[PDB]
Amino acid sequence: SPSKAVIVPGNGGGDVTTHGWYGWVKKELEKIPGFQCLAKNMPDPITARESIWLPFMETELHCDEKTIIIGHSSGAIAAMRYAETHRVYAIVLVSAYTSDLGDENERASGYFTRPWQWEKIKANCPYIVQFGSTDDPFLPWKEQQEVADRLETKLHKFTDCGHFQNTEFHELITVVKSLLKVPA
Repeated sequence: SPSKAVIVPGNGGGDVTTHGWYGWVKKELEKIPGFQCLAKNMPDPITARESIWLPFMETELHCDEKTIIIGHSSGAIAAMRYAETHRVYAIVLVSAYTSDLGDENERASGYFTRPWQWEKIKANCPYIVQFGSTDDPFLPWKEQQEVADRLETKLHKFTDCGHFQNTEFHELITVVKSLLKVPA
């Protein structure tokens, strides 16, 4: 049974408490009595190196078999790579993709150096929800669709959310509360 949520943000130097919807989602989830949504500024925030983010997820964010991991952009990539070798209660991917997009800073992360272990992810995480938008200025839909197909995600496909940089995200709250089994 899930005990907490963790937000792994996108790359970049924005404070996790105010960038996009992270702080709003944390505050909304923590309205549930006793429920923690961990969201911390990441080490190596610009390059988002796998060798730094994945240990941080294990040691400092305590991501385990009772954790719902909410990963956005680089954090979605990290959550997928994390789940190749870690049991995770559930993963909500926001703006997920599969390759370095030809960008050197994506490449520098190290997430895109070897094949995706899709079957291992699915065995380690039976509950994978995905948000994506066809007007994402950074991601081609093909890459978001590849994630949805390879991981058999519950796909919430939008047309007008871009890279999900807005400040509120009620659809995500509903998803997370469903995963927590909060009754209506």
